[PDB]
Amino acid sequence: GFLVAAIQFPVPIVNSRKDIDHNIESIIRTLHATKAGYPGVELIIFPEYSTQGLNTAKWLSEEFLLDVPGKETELYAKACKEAKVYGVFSIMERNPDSNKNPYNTAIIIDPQGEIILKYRKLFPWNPIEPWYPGDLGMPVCEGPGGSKLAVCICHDGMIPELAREAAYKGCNVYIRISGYSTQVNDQWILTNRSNAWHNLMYTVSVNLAGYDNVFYYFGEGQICNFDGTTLVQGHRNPWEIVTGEIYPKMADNARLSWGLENNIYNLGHRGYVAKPGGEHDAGLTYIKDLAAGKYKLPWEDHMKIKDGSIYGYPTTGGRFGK
Amino acid sequence: GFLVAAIQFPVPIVNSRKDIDHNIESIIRTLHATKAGYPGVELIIFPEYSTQGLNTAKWLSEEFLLDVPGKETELYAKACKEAKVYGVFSIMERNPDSNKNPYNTAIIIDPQGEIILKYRKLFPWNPIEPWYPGDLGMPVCEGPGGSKLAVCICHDGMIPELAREAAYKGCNVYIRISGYSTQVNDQWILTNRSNAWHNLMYTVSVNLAGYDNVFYYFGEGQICNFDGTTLVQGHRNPWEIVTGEIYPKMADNARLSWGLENNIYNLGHRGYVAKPGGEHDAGLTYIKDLAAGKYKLPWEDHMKIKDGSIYGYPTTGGRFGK
Amino acid sequence: GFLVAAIQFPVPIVNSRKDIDHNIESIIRTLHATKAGYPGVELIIFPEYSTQGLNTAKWLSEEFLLDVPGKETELYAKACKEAKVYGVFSIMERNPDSNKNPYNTAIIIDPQGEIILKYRKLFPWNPIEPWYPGDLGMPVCEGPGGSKLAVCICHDGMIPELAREAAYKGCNVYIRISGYSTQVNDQWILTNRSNAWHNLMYTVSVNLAGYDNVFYYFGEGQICNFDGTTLVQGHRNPWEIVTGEIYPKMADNARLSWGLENNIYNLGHRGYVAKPGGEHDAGLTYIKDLAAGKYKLPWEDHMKIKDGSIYGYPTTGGRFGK
Amino acid sequence: GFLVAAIQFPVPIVNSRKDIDHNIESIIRTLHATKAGYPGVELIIFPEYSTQGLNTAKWLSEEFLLDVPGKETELYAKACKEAKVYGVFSIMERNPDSNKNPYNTAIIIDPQGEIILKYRKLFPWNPIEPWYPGDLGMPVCEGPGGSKLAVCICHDGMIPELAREAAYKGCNVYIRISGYSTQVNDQWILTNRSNAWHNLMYTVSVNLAGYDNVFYYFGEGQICNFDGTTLVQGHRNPWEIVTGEIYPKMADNARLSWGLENNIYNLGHRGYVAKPGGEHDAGLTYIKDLAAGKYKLPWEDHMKIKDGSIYGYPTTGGRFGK
Amino acid sequence: GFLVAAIQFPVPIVNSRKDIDHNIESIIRTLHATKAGYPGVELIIFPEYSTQGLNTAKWLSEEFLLDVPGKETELYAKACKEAKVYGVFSIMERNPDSNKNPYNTAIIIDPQGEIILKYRKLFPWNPIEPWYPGDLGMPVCEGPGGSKLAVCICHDGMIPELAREAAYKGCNVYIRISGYSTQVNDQWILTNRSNAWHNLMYTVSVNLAGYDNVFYYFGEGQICNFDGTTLVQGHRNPWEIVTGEIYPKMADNARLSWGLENNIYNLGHRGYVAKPGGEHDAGLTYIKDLAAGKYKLPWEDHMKIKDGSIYGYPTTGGRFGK
Amino acid sequence: GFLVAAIQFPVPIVNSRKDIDHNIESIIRTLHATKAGYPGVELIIFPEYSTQGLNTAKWLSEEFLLDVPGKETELYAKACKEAKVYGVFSIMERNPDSNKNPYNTAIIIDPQGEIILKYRKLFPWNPIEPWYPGDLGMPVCEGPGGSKLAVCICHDGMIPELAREAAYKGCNVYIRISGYSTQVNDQWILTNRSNAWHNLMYTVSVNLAGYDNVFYYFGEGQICNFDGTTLVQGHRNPWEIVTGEIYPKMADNARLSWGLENNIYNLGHRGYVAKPGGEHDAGLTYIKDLAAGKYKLPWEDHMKIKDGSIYGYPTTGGRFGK
Repeated sequence: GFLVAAIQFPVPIVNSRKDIDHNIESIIRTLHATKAGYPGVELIIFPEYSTQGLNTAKWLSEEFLLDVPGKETELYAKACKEAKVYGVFSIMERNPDSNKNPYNTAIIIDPQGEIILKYRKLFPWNPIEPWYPGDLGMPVCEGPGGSKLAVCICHDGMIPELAREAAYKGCNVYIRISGYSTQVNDQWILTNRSNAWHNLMYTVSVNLAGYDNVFYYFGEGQICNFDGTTLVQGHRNPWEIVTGEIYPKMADNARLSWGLENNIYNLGHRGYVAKPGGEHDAGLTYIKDLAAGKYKLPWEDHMKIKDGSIYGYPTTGGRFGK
Repeated sequence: GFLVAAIQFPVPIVNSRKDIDHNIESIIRTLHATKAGYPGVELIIFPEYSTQGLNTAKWLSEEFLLDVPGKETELYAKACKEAKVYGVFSIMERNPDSNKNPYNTAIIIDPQGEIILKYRKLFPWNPIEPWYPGDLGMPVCEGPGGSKLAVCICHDGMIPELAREAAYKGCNVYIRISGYSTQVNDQWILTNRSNAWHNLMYTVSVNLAGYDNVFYYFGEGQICNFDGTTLVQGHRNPWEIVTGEIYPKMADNARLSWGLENNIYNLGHRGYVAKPGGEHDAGLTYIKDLAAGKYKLPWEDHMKIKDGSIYGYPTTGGRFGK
Repeated sequence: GFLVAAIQFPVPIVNSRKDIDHNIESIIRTLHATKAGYPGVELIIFPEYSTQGLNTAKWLSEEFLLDVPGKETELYAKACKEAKVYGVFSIMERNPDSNKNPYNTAIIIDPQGEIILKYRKLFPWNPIEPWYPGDLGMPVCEGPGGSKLAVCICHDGMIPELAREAAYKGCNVYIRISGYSTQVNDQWILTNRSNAWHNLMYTVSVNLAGYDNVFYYFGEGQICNFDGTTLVQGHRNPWEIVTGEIYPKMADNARLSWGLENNIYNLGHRGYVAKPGGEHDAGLTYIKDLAAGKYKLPWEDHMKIKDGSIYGYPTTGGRFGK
Repeated sequence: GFLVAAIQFPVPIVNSRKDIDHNIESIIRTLHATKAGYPGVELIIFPEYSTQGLNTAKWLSEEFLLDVPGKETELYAKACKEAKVYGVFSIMERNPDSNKNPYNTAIIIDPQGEIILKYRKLFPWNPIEPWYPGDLGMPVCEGPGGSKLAVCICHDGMIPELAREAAYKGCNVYIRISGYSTQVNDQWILTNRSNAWHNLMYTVSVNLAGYDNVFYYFGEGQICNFDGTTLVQGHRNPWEIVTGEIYPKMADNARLSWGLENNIYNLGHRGYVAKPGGEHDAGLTYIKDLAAGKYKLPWEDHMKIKDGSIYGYPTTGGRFGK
Repeated sequence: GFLVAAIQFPVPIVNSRKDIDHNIESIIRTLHATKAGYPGVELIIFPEYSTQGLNTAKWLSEEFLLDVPGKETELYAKACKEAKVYGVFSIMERNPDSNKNPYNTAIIIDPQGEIILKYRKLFPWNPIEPWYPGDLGMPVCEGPGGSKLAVCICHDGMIPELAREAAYKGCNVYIRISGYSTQVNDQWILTNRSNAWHNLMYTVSVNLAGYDNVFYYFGEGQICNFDGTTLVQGHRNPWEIVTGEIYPKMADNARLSWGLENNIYNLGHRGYVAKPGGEHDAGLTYIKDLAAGKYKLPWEDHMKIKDGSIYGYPTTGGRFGK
Repeated sequence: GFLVAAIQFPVPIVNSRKDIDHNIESIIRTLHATKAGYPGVELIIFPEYSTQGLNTAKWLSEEFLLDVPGKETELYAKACKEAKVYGVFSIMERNPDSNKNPYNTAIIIDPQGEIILKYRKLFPWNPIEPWYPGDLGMPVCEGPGGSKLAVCICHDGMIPELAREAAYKGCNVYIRISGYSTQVNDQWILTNRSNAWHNLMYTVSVNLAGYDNVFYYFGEGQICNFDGTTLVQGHRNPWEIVTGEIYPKMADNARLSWGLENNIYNLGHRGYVAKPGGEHDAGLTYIKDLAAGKYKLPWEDHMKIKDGSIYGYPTTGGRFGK
């Protein structure tokens, strides 16, 4: 197995690129301090918004956007290389397409300083969020101790289909980085557990400590076992390092060995006792509709919130904010 | 609103058609007594295996199988008409195709005594259960108090895609009837909550009190709100009637009005704020595979349990256990 | 003893006087139904904003304000006389001084239909609430079963000095009516307990089920014993009636008999065992300051929120929002 | 921020001045052992009665009384200087006025070995306690990491007015030392939380492990955040060191920045939206009465426990015990 | 099944035979009211000291002692016959041997008004209680719904051997009536569970609401299943009626059918699988000693409390306290 | 006091003597790693089945059986000597009598490498277990920090008479080693607490992490105080080391000093206030029957499970498995 660490990082108010640089250096010191304090740690996870903070007046400006990769990711890579750990980082990424809004991005860097996974938030916390819908799917990569890692961001964790997709591609440790998991805290705890159980995989999840120079007790850290049991739940303190031992091969072995608990197999092989191989047609219209690009809820023509003019967003198209 | 009752029904050991008829009369008496005790109740729900019990040496025999509809469902129909309630019942159903095993079936009968929903368990609990995988999809019907009801059976409730399917078809009250959910108890409670939250719908779930003539404290009754909160959690007693008031239109209104919480809408309309209208393709390979009937986990090759041979079931198909 | 009921009343969105009259009829129907359902009940308590709702765009308009007493309170009076109960009601009250904003008012009406207590919210919830600070002090009246009742409103319950004041005037059952206490939920539960314990009195507290036509699971009902123990904690359901038996004389007897636990006596008689009779001056500067109208925190100079300007309220005084 | 430590100190039976000296040396070793084990600790807190034990047959004798300052406090000071920590100590203090009973005293010593705060219990746990009512008010001092410290003793923590007084004078970390917080344990936990929330400050509280050479599991350690959440609650073990990180400036910033949660400001500025500056008259009779030295409860002429002859104390005056 | 009720009865301070007669009438009224309120109830249980209270200055006087049977038990008998219930009552019983102290006695009266069980407290709560150790063993009687009832009193329930004895004689519902179990509350709850589990029987336990004219929230009501699970745990209210359905035959069936769980059988038949029939001698020295009347703890020589001298009781034997 | 450690040891599938040797070496490394990580630890406890695993196809074979003492115990002794700790080990012991089935054995080894306690499971978890009923009684030995140690195995902990026997012989720290304490987990937690309280002693209890190369989250570690409070409850992780400080002399002092709580003394001295010395006859038939070898339950002639032919065991006699 391996030791994982989820950092309840407190980000101060960010007003300039100068503040962004100090923030990056704070993350780096924290990474090193964590390896020093926990000599066995192999994976260190930082929360959503931890690089550039949460300044909604500036976060679409060019000063506030970074490239992935870029000079800042190289600094993170250098840190991961020196500390010899896998690290997970949150970056609001300048869209290579200058016409489009930036992405909300997560990267995993390995102990060699290589970016081995790049994920762009697939379901931007709408209507509040300006981030462009991610186009890299749900990737999975090799991690420490036999792990296959995947990451989702904030609201993404509320979508069980995304956890399934990760697992379907081999993920056995599903990471969630968040930056507003209070006031809907119960549902965050709930889905971290269900994402684990549904797919027989570990979940490791972290929330930002805070962002406003005042309150820094919004942080969360949760590790769930592949049976959905919460193995570790951090107390909520700024700078809290939530740690636990993970055994990816145990999740693998449960997937290989289990019968009654093997729901992920059952999904595509229902009733395999009565019908050799199981029924491969799950019998679900929404799956077929979603595959065909025609998912439509029966009540869609009667909805209220469907565009972001309740705070201020152009939803016809174009580019805005910069 | 409407008042729902979930019955923690105890079934004796079932050795004969005589015992099955006894269960039927006992269920009917319980139905009437519940209506008498709770004059406002509009929906009364009985657990999986409450009609025929769980005699695994006999459960595939003709003596132990019923037709749906048949004389027995007509008895249940008569009871629902007399009490003027909706009732949910479990029947192991003779397969009209004599080359296939029986189904594990649930019905909802209305206060007119008409069967308004027939559901055949899509995900038999394997490798222990020999039931043929269901072929009626996940139907939804009109229920009391503005509800759109759907029923799943036991193990079905572990599959989040199935809860999504019910919701997709309009369900705002998702019923789960269970027979031996204990020892998977934590995961049963968990998924009852996540099924509700993921889909912004109520869940109402019940487990059989027991089945072995000895222990009858396996019963469960759980009502979850559309935010995933457990509203009512039954005490575990044989014959316990777990009740709660349900407001289906409140769930409907959440679905029409909520933004960030509206995960079910977001699934099919990714980022309507940044992308015009939102993207309708996340790039989920498993959805495309499942839709196409080719869902295949990367590790299927090394799995230990892919038929019923561990329980001595034949592995080649056809009707068995007669 | 006497039986108390706290009603988790749901209020629709209120757009008109028509809707207000609807709430009034709904409250009256609920009052009668509660008496019918609980024939022994002697005190029925409705939440803050249950009469007029929480339309912040309209709540300061003449259409949305009532007189106390007026035709509407006479309707409530008639209901209490008919049901033979004490009732607690919330009314946003037109200020007779046209140069001042309306009050946030609570009344208790007796089983004779007489208003026996009128309280104007001493601590409006700022900066969001525009209500004029109350000018009737913290009154106490005779209630059922040997009780001396007092009512505070919402935010008022966060001020321990106010609970002390009610006790000081004889209160042994302290009622708190609330309208949007959620998100301050932990602190609401906490202070309901501390208000009871600090003063050796019961507390009975209720929160509105909801107010926005969508979510009605914000309701709370809490009854605390005079030792601070929560005796009854409601489930959160719209329309839930939270009930409990209260024994006011037991609190009186604790106040007369207890030694170490008698903190309320000790406050004004410090050390009667060492000093003859006890010292009546602890040297509490804030008490002397507050009494003199000069309470001033050392950090007031640097405070960010000291008027309603954040919500766009005028800062110079007088009547606004008409 | 800074690390605090609350020591669940077990005191053996104390029969002589010789025992008192051994006890002092035990406290000192514990202080040093704590700094060694927790290199970052800046504040180490010892419980009530930890210096002289709890021998109610001898505790009024001259052999058992110490001066503050005196040779024993100099030993504590020397320890705090060598370890470079702030320390909090409990001393039963000989009254400089030989006519009067001794005080129950707490001191805070800084890393320079200076006594920077001296507090005498204001509300002696009557009727059991012989200690003279304190005459030093509720002082506040500068502590580590931007803290302003204040201390109360045992029953004092049950009086919210004392927590308010500390806060009013700038306290942002309120310390409570106790020596009998079992059997009324719930109320201790409760008030540590409410004292924190009511005033937007941290509370750090400790109870003596035991005193009778037999049972040493009465110890408690509790750290509460300024929102009233218990951040750390020790398990109850003798010698248990309960630690946590405290961020005084965060409490300060909440006091500066918050609106809805700013109850301490509201107390003296009620309804400041409707009335510029708020109403400075809180409308509370007991505050005015207490300021004028005429606090009188309505039921005072009917009370039982008002003097300490239920165990044995002369309440007319004079000196006794020595 | 049968429905049981445990009454959290409050007793006033008892100063006279007049007060005792008052308690008797109050108990009888409560018995009838319980039957009226719960028409299905077949067993109604009152706490220890509910007849005579807990006046320790008077409790050994002739005025405070009753005969069993006597005129007072005949009153209780009449009530049980009229209500057609089984009732459990507590009576401090005059010892027919004038050279011995009175007994602490419990009776069960049947729906015919016959005393069918008389039990004298085997383990008086020492050193506080002066009752003569009981001499009727642990009797068992036929109760409602296939039950075999046994009663123990207060402190008795702390002795697992006594619960074993009741079971050994056939008991499947073990009743415990208590008078001041608080402050031993955790251990009372604990042993109610272990007594059930150890012996595969239900336990039904009640504690007096209070006894001192001031505090009446000491009441407890607890029903445990034969697996040790708490089925019902009362709220603490004076007059609270704690009810639950009990299925004695289910316990009987567990005892007949269970293997690994059948600890009560295993105790007397060690290893029937390896040794033919099982060994009937574990080599338990304390059992042999206790049987022989020579149970002696290795440390008895150094024990501090072995008589009632701490409470001022005489230590030489005979009748006292008259 | 002293520090104890309970090791949630994960044992892999064991197929040969070669696997047994690797397992022994794993235990030894774990012992050393534990002393290194916890320099103050004096007692390190390994769970049932940790030496030879749980291979029910091979565990009766000569290859799988060890002698006590033997070369393997000498390796454990050498480890305990080098690490200077007391260790507790589980060994399936070859019966010196070749006619009889092997024993399920636990040993305690001291810091000198001497086996100071040897216990053979007295009540073999029947009917599943082949182990011969133990013949060494319930021994007690001197341990670290003033402790008197005793051990029981798995199901033995469900028998309160065995805990009593240990205590009766001086035990003040009662150890339980288990290897299947899930699915009856509640009852394990329950009895660890009751065994402690009933006898005024500490309990320290551990369960095997797992055994099947798949699932290793069955582990448990629980330390209970002599009042029955759980002081430490481990999270369930493979390799988890559950530690706590134990103070045996405190248990001793409670046994010497306590009155109301002294149930272990009361057992053999009931009602000692009324009757000098107490009544030495406990009044219990089962105690006398058990001492005389004639323990017989009233329902014994109607039982089902009484021999192990439900899995496959010759219960007439002889030798089988090898």
